[PDB]
Amino acid sequence: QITFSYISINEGLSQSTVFSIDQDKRGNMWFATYDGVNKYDGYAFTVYQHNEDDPNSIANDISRIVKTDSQGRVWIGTRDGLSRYDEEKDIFQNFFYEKNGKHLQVNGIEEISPEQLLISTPEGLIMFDIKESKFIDDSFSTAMHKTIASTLYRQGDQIYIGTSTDGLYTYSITQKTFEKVITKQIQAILQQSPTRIWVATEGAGLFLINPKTKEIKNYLHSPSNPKSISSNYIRSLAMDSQNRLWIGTFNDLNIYHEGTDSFASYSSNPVENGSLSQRSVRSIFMDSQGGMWLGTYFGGLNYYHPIRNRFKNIRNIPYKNSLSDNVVSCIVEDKDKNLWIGTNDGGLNLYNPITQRFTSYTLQGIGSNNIKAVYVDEKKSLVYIGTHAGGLSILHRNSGQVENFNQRNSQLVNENVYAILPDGEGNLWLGTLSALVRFNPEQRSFTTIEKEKDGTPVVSKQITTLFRDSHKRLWIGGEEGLSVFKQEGLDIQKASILPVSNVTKLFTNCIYEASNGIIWVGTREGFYCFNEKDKQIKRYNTTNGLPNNVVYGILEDSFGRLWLSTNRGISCFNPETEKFRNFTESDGLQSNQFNTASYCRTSVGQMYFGGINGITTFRPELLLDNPYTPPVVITKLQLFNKVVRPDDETGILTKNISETKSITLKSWQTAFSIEFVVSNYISGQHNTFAYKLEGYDKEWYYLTDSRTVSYSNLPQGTYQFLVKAANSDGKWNPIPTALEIIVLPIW
Amino acid sequence: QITFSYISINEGLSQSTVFSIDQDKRGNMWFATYDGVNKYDGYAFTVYQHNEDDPNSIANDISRIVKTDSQGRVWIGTRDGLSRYDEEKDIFQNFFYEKNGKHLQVNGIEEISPEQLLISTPEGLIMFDIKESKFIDDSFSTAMHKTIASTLYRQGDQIYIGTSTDGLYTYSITQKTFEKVIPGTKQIQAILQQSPTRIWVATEGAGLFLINPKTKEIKNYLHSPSNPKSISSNYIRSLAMDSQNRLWIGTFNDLNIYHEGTDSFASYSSNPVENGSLSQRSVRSIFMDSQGGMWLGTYFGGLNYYHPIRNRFKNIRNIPYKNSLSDNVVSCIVEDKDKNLWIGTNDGGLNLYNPITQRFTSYTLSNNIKAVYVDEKKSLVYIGTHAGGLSILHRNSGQVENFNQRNSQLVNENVYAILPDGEGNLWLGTLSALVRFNPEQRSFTTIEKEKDGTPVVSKQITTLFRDSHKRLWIGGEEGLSVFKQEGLDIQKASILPVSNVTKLFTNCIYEASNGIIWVGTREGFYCFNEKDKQIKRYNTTNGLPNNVVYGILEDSFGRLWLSTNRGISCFNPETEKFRNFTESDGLQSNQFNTASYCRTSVGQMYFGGINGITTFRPELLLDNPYTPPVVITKLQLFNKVVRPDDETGILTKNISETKSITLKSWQTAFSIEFVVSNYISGQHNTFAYKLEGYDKEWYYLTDSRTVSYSNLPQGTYQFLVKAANSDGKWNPIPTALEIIVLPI
Repeated sequence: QITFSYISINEGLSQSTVFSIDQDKRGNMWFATYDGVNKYDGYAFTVYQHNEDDPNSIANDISRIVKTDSQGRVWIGTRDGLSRYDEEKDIFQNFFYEKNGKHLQVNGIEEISPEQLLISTPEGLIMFDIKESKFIDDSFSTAMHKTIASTLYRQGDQIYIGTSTDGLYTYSITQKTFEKVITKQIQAILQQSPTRIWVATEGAGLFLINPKTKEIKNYLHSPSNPKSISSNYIRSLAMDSQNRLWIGTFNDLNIYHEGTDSFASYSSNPVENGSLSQRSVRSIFMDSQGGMWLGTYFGGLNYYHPIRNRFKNIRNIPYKNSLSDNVVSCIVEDKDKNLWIGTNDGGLNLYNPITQRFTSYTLQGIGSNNIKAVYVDEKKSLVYIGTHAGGLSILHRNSGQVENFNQRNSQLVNENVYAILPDGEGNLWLGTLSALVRFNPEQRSFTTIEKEKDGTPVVSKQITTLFRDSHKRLWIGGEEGLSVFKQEGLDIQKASILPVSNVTKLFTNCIYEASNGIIWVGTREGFYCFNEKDKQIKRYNTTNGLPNNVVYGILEDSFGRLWLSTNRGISCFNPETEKFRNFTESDGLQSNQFNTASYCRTSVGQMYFGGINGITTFRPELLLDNPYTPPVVITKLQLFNKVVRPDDETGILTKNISETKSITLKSWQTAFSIEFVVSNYISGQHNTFAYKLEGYDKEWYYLTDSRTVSYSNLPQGTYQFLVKAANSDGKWNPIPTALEIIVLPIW
Repeated sequence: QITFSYISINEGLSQSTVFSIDQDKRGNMWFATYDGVNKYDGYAFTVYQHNEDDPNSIANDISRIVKTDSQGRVWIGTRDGLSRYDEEKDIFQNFFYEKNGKHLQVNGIEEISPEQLLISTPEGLIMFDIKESKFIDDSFSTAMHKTIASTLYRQGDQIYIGTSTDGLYTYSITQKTFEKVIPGTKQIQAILQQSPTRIWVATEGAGLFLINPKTKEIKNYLHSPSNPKSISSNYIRSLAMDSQNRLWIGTFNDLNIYHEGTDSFASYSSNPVENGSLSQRSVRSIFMDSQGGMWLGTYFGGLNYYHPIRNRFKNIRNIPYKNSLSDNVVSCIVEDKDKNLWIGTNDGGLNLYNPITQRFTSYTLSNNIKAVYVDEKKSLVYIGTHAGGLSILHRNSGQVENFNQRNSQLVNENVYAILPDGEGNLWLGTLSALVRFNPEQRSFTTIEKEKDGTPVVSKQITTLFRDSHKRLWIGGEEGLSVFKQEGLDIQKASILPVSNVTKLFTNCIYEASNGIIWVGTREGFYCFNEKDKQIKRYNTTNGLPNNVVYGILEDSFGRLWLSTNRGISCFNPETEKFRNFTESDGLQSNQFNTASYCRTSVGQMYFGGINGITTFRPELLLDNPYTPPVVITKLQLFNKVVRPDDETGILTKNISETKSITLKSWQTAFSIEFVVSNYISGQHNTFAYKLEGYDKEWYYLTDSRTVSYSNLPQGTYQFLVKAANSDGKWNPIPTALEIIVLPI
């Protein structure tokens, strides 16, 4: 159930290789790449590169490791040494360790104490005393000092030290002992519990140690077994927020499953959307929200969060067993809990949701590939298929053979069958584009219905939809409107049970009878309910909160809420409060554009809605909203359209705007602008900002497409610029970020 | 040479089906969809939809035609009739035609005269009097009036009229003669005149017809399953000429472009695995904009967009299960003496591109190729890999020799560079040493000392280069050295002055045609003039887009082309002008790759990166010549949008049409949004603006399009704004809005 969004070169990442990931106290992500150190806030990258002129720039562009210490300070190991990010002045301090006239590279950083770091270089281990900004190389024992460490990892009073050739070691921070814990290079170390430490090796697979018993288990690759790890070359490990171990290999991501003692694989396939961007996973990190970030070598970052996977999409996968075409029409569940899915170009798909197996039925053979209706005759093991420009096909499910009926080999008046409903007497009603037709399977005959029982002509309208209500009445809908009929034997007879209303003439897409007996009709001009008790009708459209007036399908969840598909996503409607909660493509839907007849609710409550880009599925009742509402950070101040920097000529900032509580503007400093941001990775860039310059603005104002506000020629006084943010599920951070602005008088 | 950009739901298009495309005099594109009329200005969509509460809203969301007339007024045909976009009041007027109780649909619109439209409905042809705002159904001949038109196309005095069953008619506006042009039956979907002796007619099932109405003779092009150079389908929905006199043909299953001479059709198809292919099989509409940009509207895939200038850079990438580069992460590219390209990759092995057959073929072999050298005499390709040693591909047999630490004398199995020594052997640049490989003896000799006895320190080697004086240049992580060869011995040539560039991490070396040597590093690049022993350094502070310079090629004009981590730069060493290009201009990516550059002997350039190879001839590159005027799209006051004839009293006409506004004393805080509609450059434009009479100077914007002003002094001002295209060309005539700020 695991799919990824992508953050890489096109989104602003400096270079495609991410060696190491961490996060600071403001929620920014930090990415150590092979060309610059990247700071990322969910909207924009700040790339830190070396400049021979600026000694305050990062020492080298080749970064190897980023580490946040326990006080939220960000440290970088580069080719040239150790760098501290100065969040106050938004620059770097660079520190250098010379041995034999060369500056050593810093491959690792761990916290010995709050003001002491453990540093690893290619030529040994040393210490950085932070209070003094100095390297100390004589503090550890000879054996420890000389150790070439490939990875470093702290748990409590211990720091585990992986070597390249000499196995695993532990240093007690308190006791200062250095002892071998238990030949191939140790790439990553993780403690999951006090009875389980995980060790990832360069070619010897994944090890699990119990440091209490001192007993070990090794998991190696087996090609004969598809639930073993993907490779013995394992580079990174991280726990997620649901107690699952994520294993980054040279070839695939592996997630360890506790129950079976087995492994799930996840692979890079360029053609498969939401798959890993690249097969080789170099870095894995869990952010403060529980989002997982997987760094590859040539494919940037891949992001995952379970909340972002509450809507699951089923789509074509070229050259794999998958949905045959992404433009989907009807979806009908059979008695075996399989799904029969119509497509516009791909034929009929049979889908086993447990197995994930697809089968298709297509032309040359069902006689068209553009499917509009499906009815499953369960007694006779037949599937009846209605197509556009093709007619009626009968799939015999045992043999696989298909009977085709059209205008050239049968008495069927119109080959455009959009609806199929059994009539109750052993026959089927076909909704065609020019008539209602009875198909008798015993006689293989087609009969067009021209008269009612009383001889009232049925005017040749186009039938898009047929529906059978609990009272056994036939609802015939199309573009020309809606009409309801009673059946007297093989005749039909108008049932005058609707009032006189304009809703009878509306373009009609779908009809649905709710559990409480209410009938709901989807149209191009919103949707409406009809209660037969009082014959009252109430219509709802975009002015009532529906996101778009084209309603293709209506399904009902277990709370009696209606779920509606439209040209702008899916809406959840509560008929009792008459409130809407709307979702869009940015929330995970297949597209904003959904499609005709493309809706199904399984016997068990799973909901399926199809569109132009495949099918979205979810369980309405299990849906969760993003609970995270992080603070807004102010990211940029400008005076007269020039960026304002700490300690520059304006005299306005002595710190980065992000760390600033108050700015004072002199009389001539009259026009300025403020850029802000929120770092909510579950929501991405779909947050809503509210702002108000208290003392000037008369009310709050909203922003969704921009993150910048400009003011000009404010009168003298103190103002407080305030800004909050709502996540993509409309939940507000209730506590605003504030920046005081003192506008000085002339005198 | 044809690929598309996409404009659909994700970009703001209301619904995926575009029936009809047009453009107004402001440069906005218009699109009739199956749910809303759509106006698009290059940066944002305005969607116009039906509101039963607003009678100034469009009459129906189901729209079918959009037509801009001779005076730039936009008309819409919808399910409920004819609508006019009122550009002055930013609203719609809706008009209706009743027959037998139903309101009739408008399927076609055409201009008879500046105030008279030809309207086509399912039940016949009628006229719309623009002056009177009224339909006139009694002014055509019966024959014309009762005709069911499927398409309408004006050329000069004539309005051609395709029918559903009865062929192509022609109506003369002066004569008022309606007569059959040529005496199929299948419906005529589109008409198009290429010359006065060439009318093209698309049909629903009878294929494509070419008529010569002066000789009254026809030719029928049909679909042949055997011949792929025949027309792609017999169901043709849309026709349009581009600016290079080519006919574009929209069918049910593909785009076809007629090739005049060869009398045949190149097909372009929808392939989800292929970057830049048509978004969807069925092309329903085609329209050329005033720039020559071609817009293709599909049924389920929105719009596809093409302009030759947006294909000035060609991208060679892997296509699954079609013949192509086998892997997108590319390393070195090398031309051989038969003009083939050998292309190393990270995972996909060694690719051979044979520009004679235009085919790729690939060879498997640790897999990551860092160096390639071709010995034409013996038909061998020598391959150096990270981790895998030296391999030899024997071309005659397909057999591959491998030399590594287990089966050979090779010290270091990391071979990053290969170059002949001039004596029959190869130099190998490896991560620890310079090694000589002797193919006859299959021996590897580490070179650890000079003829002097002086140690050769050179380590972590990335690149070997032979200059025109036959000297060997050795570059790597630790720096750069130069050596003179004396038989089998090497000897240091102290020709470089005392400089920190000696110790730079070095990527490439190239000797320009004028003999100056150019070196690419990780701290920019530099040149070396040996005459003067002078070195000049350049980096980002001088205009270089990024400091990692992977490779340097030279065009016919002596300009250098540099590949980096942020695109490619054209650098003129005479003036020191950098001209930079990025992914947004069509490049494979901003990130290019090590060793991965090659200029063919005919002048073609190739640069490789993480997403394929970008190729182009500098000499045939063209810049965007179009610099449209900026249009002012939105005036806001206290963050509420002002509209024509509202409570504020500021605007009687759309802000787009307004030459002057007047602000009263309490109306003190307002903002101005603008746009430029330059479809070649997309959203990569630069705005310059100045409120003349208030602003200290001109200000520039590249990521926003709005300016705010507040508490301006009593007075009269001119807000001026102009725009530059992606390629830096400015419109010199700014757009002006007068603002009069009243006193208290």
